[PDB]
Amino acid sequence: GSRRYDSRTTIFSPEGRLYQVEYALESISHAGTAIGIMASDGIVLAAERKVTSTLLEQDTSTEKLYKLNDKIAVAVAGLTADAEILINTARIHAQNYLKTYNEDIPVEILVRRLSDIKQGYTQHGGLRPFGVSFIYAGYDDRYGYQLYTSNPSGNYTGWKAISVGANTSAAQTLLQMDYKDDMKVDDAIELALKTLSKTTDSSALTYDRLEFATIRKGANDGEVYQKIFKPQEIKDILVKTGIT
Amino acid sequence: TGYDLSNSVFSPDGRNFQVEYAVKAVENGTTSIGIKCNDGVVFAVEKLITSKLLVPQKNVKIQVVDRHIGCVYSGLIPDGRHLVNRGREEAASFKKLYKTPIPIPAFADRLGQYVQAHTLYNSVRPFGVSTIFGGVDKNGAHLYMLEPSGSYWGYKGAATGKGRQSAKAELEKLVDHHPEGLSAREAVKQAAKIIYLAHEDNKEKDFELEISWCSLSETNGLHKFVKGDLLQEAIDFAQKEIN
Amino acid sequence: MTDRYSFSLTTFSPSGKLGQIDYALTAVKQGVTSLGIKATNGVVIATEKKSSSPLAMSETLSKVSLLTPDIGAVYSGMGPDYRVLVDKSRKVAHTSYKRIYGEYPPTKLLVSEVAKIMQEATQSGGVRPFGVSLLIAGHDEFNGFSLYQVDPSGSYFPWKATAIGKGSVAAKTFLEKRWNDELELEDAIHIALLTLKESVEGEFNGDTIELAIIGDENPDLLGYTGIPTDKGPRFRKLTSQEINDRLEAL
Amino acid sequence: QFNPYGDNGGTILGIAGEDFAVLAGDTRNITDYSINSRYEPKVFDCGDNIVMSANGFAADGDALVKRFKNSVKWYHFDHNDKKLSINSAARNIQHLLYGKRFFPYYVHTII
Amino acid sequence: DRGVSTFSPEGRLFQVEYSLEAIKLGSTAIGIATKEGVVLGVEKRATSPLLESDSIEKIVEIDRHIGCAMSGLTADARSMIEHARTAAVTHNLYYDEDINVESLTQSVCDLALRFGELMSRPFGVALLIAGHDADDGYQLFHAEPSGTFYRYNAKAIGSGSEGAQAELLNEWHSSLTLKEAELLVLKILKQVMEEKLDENNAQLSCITKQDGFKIYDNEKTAELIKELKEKEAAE
Amino acid sequence: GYDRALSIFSPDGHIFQVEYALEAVKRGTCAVGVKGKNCVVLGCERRSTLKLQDTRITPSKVSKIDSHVVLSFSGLNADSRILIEKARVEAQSHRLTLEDPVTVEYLTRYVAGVQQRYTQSGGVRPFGVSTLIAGFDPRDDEPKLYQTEPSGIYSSWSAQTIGRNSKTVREFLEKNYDRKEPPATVEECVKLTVRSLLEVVQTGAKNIEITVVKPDSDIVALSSEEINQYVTQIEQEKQE
Amino acid sequence: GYDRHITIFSPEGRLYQVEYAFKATNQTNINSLAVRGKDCTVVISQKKVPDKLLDPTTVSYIFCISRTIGMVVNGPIPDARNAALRAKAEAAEFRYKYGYDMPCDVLAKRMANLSQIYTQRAYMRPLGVILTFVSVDEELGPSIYKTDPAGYYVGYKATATGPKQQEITTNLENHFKKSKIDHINEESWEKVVEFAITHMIDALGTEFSKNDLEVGVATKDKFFTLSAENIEERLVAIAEQ
Amino acid sequence: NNYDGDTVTFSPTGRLFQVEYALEAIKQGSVTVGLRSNTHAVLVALKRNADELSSYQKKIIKCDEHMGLSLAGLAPDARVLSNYLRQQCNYSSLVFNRKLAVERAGHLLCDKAQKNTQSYGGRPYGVGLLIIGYDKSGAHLLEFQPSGNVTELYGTAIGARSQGAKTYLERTLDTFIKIDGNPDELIKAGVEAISQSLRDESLTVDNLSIAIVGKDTPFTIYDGEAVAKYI
Amino acid sequence: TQQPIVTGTSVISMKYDNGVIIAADNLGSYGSLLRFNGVERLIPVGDNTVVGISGDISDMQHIERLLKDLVTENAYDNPLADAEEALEPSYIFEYLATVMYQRRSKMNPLWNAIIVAGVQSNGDQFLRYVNLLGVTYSSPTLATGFGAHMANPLLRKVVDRESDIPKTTVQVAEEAIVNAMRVLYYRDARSSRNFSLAIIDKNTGLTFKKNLQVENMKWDFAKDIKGYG
Ligand SMILES: [Cl-]
Ligand SMILES: [Mg+2]
Repeated sequence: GSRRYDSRTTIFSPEGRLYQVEYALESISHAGTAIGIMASDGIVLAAERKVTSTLLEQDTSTEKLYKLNDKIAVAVAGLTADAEILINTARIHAQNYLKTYNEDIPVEILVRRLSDIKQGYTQHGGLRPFGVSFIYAGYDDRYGYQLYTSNPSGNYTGWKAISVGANTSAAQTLLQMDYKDDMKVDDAIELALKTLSKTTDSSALTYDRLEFATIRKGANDGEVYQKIFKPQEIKDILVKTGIT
Repeated sequence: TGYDLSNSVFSPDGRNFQVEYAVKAVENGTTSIGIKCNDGVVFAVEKLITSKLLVPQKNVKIQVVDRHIGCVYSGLIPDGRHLVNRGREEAASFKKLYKTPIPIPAFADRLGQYVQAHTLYNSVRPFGVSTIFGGVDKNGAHLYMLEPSGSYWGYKGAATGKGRQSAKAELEKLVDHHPEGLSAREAVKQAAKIIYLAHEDNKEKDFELEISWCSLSETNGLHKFVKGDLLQEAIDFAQKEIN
Repeated sequence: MTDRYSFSLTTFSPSGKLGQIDYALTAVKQGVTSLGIKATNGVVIATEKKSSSPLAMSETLSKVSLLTPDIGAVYSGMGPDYRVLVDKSRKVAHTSYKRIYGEYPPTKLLVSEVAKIMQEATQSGGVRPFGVSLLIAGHDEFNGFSLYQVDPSGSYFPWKATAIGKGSVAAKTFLEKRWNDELELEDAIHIALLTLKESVEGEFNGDTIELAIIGDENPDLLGYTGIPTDKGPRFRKLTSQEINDRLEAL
Repeated sequence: QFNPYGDNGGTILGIAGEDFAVLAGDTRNITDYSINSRYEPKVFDCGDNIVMSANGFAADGDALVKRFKNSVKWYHFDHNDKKLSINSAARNIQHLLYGKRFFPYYVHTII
Repeated sequence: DRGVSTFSPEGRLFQVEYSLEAIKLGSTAIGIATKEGVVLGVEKRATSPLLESDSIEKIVEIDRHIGCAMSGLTADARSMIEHARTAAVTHNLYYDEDINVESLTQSVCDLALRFGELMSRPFGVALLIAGHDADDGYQLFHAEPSGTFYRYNAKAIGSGSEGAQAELLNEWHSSLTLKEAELLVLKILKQVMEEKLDENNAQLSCITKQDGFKIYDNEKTAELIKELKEKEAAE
Repeated sequence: GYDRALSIFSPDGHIFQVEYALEAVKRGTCAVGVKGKNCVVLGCERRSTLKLQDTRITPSKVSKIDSHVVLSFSGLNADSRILIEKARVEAQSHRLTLEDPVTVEYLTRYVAGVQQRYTQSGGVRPFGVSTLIAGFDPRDDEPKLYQTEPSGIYSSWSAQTIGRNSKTVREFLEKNYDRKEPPATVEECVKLTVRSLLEVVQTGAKNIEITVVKPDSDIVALSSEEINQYVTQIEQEKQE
Repeated sequence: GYDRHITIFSPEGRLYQVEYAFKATNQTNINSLAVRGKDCTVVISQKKVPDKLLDPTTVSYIFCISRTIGMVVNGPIPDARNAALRAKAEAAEFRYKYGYDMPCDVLAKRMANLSQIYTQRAYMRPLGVILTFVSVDEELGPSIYKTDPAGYYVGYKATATGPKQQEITTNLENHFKKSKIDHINEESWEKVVEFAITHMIDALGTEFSKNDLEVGVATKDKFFTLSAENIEERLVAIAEQ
Repeated sequence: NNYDGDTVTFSPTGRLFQVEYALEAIKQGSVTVGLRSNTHAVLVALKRNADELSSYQKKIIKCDEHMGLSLAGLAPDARVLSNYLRQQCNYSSLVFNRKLAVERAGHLLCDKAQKNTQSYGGRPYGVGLLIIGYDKSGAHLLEFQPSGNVTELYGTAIGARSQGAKTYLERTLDTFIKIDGNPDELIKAGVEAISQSLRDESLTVDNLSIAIVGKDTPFTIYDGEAVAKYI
Repeated sequence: TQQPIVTGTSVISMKYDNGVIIAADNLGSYGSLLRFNGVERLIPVGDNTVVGISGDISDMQHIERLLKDLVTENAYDNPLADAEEALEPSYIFEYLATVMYQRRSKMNPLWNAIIVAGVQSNGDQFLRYVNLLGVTYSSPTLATGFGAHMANPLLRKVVDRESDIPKTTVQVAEEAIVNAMRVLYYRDARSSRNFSLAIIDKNTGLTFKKNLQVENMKWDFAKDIKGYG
């Protein structure tokens, strides 16, 4: 019957590894690099679009950075379509929590939920896992500014600075060298761009190949603003930091 | 290769090898025949006597559907029974909704579609039987034969099982020598002969003859078994023709 | 019976490739060339009507399809897969949007819904991916004119202009030289016809070319008068004659 | 409106002696002011030296007795032909009756 | 691959036969039936000295009149015990009586072949079910993952079974006392065990009509081990 | 639904998927449990391959199941969350119906039962997780420490370790832990637990986590500096 | 090599099971032809009764789907009858839901969509048949729409299907190149059947008796099949000029 | 070979190997004999023990007051099929106040076994059954094979070494069919028949299992000292 | 739950020495309207059973189709369908009784009162009643509806207890039934003159009489009756 054709996507190897999770991670290593850096007064999310064209409409394009609610955003590395399925689930989960408790969802609770969904695809159902890694940048009034990552295994961890996608080994070494705890957002912007500029497989880092976003308490008084940077605003921050 | 390991897989020829393998089970079975006569149909079958311990006349092979349709088959006997059970459900639902008993061509397609459905998926096995069936309806007598593929046609005469080539030749003679037609009583006699002649392919063990018929004049369009004096008369006629 | 294929038929290979998606893209590569160009005041989508037999009436086969009054689609790859996607895309525009908000979806969100359907054929049990790439052109009040490509994986990208299928690599180079941000719709149609001539072997006329625009509102195609705010569809398929007129000024 | 119950009349009587027991019942079956039958047995031998009667609505009574007789049969199959003791039969009947707690068998039962 | 419910060319179910191999790897369990009671005994087999051995529960109560000992993948036994306890109690609810030991065993064994593509595989554990009822007296059954159960006057399962069963062949007679049976289990366990037998790495239990199913204290078993040592040194 | 039997027997009587789940446990960071006379301590390894981590928000290795019981683990992190959630739900369900918090044995038995179920259910793989469950039963001052594994077997331990290089730290505990006289104080128990991890860990900096559980829902996690003082005192005595 | 057993993509972007279903199409060794008149649509098909024991009246690959729609099949009879029953059901359901007779081209699309599903879903195999639907549609007039195992369909001026389709196709192509019109300019359906038979004779190079052919005719508001004697009258008229 | 992985696959010669492998489980099972006259029908079954401490596995199961069977092969499958027969016999009694005909009981067993041979996931039954009964058309004996094939017979045997008992019955056919109104002589003939299949071992008091059903005889099983009379 | 619409009135029956007799009129009433004058309410099953039905006619026609299907089903794989394994009255009754009780227990009854009359294999007379509630009973005489109140008293004067059955001939029994049918025509407002009568005898088999009429009616005394006081 049908058993003949079943790949068995949810089994252990003899070494105790999940084949499909490992191979999904291999897929993600070829995706554009995404970086998250957390500062005292905010969080930066930077990400490199993959080998673009001059005929791609950039100002209406979004492949890397997505808004989950007013306080939480994600950077994507992997299959964009897979990410959008999860993103829409996460957006609903945030709204379900808001409806129930009349408070914005804490960042970790949203991350745990999405990570649990990913975990399920590794343990049951016989389906392939999602080929997506997320960087979550968010704020709540318990822990303040938070950076997390999740990967196809459904495991998640918290970070002061982190990369996903291509050249994470090289990127994580550069971040580990220049990152300090008393760092500010403007410095973290510069660090994120300098790291991408050195790790990129492209010849030079330009505005048309980048997506950029900040989460600042640079919002008038006791509140948090999300800024998804426009193409012209990425061009300006590249000149300001001295990369172009 | 590997195209013959799973049902419903087209080979590079455009063939379903699993259906063709089911035909081999049919060819391995005992001989069964059908003859279309002037106002009805006659069915007959070869039953191999494996042992003296078999109770004579008890292990009945021919099956009635509704009250007007006979069914006989060669191959895997349980598969035939399963198909007849379905046929009985189909004939029951038809009569429930439409009042009239199911017409024979209508009934033929019901079996045909069901057998064909068992060539569409790898989760099921094809039927290991060719089924000869028919009876009398409002438009007269009808004889059908249905294969493992789901294929069926109407017949003047039909035969399947191990002695089918022998039987087919004998049936073809009857068609040529009787263009005007054959009477029901004649067809019972001829059916006996053809099974006896087809028994040369299964000559090791002796056998038991079993005949049934539906005729407008002789059975009022109902399916009945040939019994007693009329069965013995047909055996005597058959035994006289082989000697 | 029962569908006993409850498991994925698209899986990651050791190298991180999703085999079935790659193979679907190969099927798209073999397909006939289609393109899209965006102007300041419109969008054009075009493809060759590769007729399988001259006895076939190629007008009865529509490669360029209306999805909503302001959104159109064309494809390269497996035609039957496209046809069912158009049916599903038309329906999802109503069920998940018009029946809720009382208006047709914007181009980017309908694309998003089509993408979702294509993604699910890449992960759900007992199915293969769709063997098509779509080019979806459309207009909506707040986003203006737009053009999107959708691949077998479910990934989608916006384009100023692009081409998919057989001679896409050569066609995209041709479009890069001709495209600017000051093109009027007629200029974009002219460029579309020039680009498409390169990939066509045989006859090149209004009967062998299928071309549609997303442009001005067509009140003449609405079917009724009396409501000032309803001004008609922006999707219009060009006629055989309308194509041939622009082939003389070529 | 349809009334699923009825009253078939009748009277039954059980008396336990020192080493015996009797279960008696009249043989008259009725509806309203009519006699249906002058001899319709109401007390039944159910096997294992147990006698039973379910008096009231005769349809429900016949149903219950039939199901209990069946319960004795399956007790034998499931427990190596063990004799069903009277106390065990009594507990088994409670569950048969309570299984229809929200649409009861309209009868008074005596074994 | 191949079906889970597949027959071998010899007419055996592959998965059932393989589960029997898992039971051979399990720790030894012995049962002996007498007219004075049925004794059940097990090898605990702690993997490390830091493991608190009294938490090793390989002898288990099903009802007051039925005990059970296990050998093999003992985690698989938990749902079997749960079902047995439920069946015993449920029958008492329905019939105001104790359930027959055979009927209880049969109910457990009905689970065994409910696997396919229900649970995904057979149980990897064998059970010795011991008990008393009024009809057939003191009984000992051996419940397998095949769904088959045999009654036994005495039986050993687990890694030392064929050596123990040969010893039970010689030693069992129809006049054995309960005390004689307790020593006999201890003797045969001591024979087949890797480590030296004491009150912390072996456990005794019994079922009598009067007192029902009892797991023996470590102090009580310790005395019976000392009684065994002396009577073997006596000749 | 997906029904495929992933956990099955092999000709030699082994269930490979359960055994390969144990190999995932072997890969996981080391976890250790030691019970004193009036406490239980849970030690856990943190691999220092990951710096630039935010330790405030990163999932901690020891999880409270109720106010009186804790659970640590070795193996797949994502898998452990599913067991922790189920255990937490069952803990509140038990309070709701029995009007008493779970015993440590009951909670262990429940978690182990879940692990077992995933070894003979269609369409599912076993949990790649072994757990150490520790605490005190309600109104009881006797310490409790249990272990579970992917197969679903469970048992009680005076002291136990699981995960990578657990063979080494079990070796240490087997010679250093006396049953007749367990660590009488919190200090002695924490010291022996840190000592056992120092056989395997690398640096004694942010690589050791310690959680002390005392009777009557008294659970506290030690900080970096508090643990660093134990690390300092151990090596100064060792220089001799 | 399990990409050849089920309907998943091969490395070349191909569906081998679909391709092999196309090969099953010619297993009957029967050729069909369809043409359009002014007022009618005619479909002819070869009839072969190899066994003398067969009842020749029951041997048929032309089906009456609805009152207006007819269907000829090229492929094995079980799959043919499968498609037929379904098409009949779909046509009846359409009329019930939408209050008018299902158009030929809409039924073709529906059956084509069903065929598409078998090329995408693994558990269902394709049917090894090519379905040629014919009618005189109330909006579009004389109509020929043909469906295949890939889920492809299109309208036709005329068409041919079978082992020798190419010979018939080119014969028809050459005729329509001369006349420069999309149909047979003829008043009566009788003469359109005579055209269809004549051009099949020319293309195949074989003569036909009354029992060697099978004919279906679609007019306004009915589709019907010709008897052997109706065909005989047709053959007599051909031979007399 | 390549065609024995599951029950849904015919071999190139039209064989169903999983069914044939299930048939093999019967041949490994212990011998059991069935025979009948016009008045009575008898089952005789050689029970098998695991060892000298173990009991002898029961071979005969009662289905109704007028019907029952003996088994050879997988005993749990016999329990499943006999339970199904018990239910069908019972349905016939409760609904139609009618004792289920033995022939119709065979037909039901055939159809139940068939469904397991044509569907994916399942497996064939691994047991053969000899059903005896007395109904409105007198005494009956049936032989069930898990292929689905059910056969009505005067006498038969199944299990290991069953060919010896089957040959004996084939010789004795004319004698034992005439044993009317004498239950003891019919059992004697069954015990003498099963003796032709013994090697090394002989019929002891806890080895032998006999059942009988007849004209004024409910289906009853004899074990232990109740069969010492026939040893 | 429904209400009966088109209805059939009394069915009456009794035992006699060698068999049973059953009868019922040929009317289908639509309330007070005597709508359908050619309705057969005695339905034979084989040559040994007659099922007489009163109450809702649509439900009767359903039961008629169930019995027709029961004969068909019994003949399947049954070489003795016309002999030892033919349908018995007791089988046909029990089946109906099961259905009637099941249908009342789903609160969707077949709105009928049924009498199954026949002769068994061993020659024993069979006569038993079942209704919409699943209530069953047997008696030497049985009747439904008005018949219960008027026919039974007359029929019980012939066969009062079991011991009167061997003493009652078929001539005496038929006479009693025909007189009862006349009494019901005098006194039941929903009855008709035309009726059917069936005899099932252990020797002479099943005799089915159609188009019988109530005759020898006394009306002459009406001419003398004047006013109301
Ligand atoms: Cl559709
Ligand atoms: Mg398919």
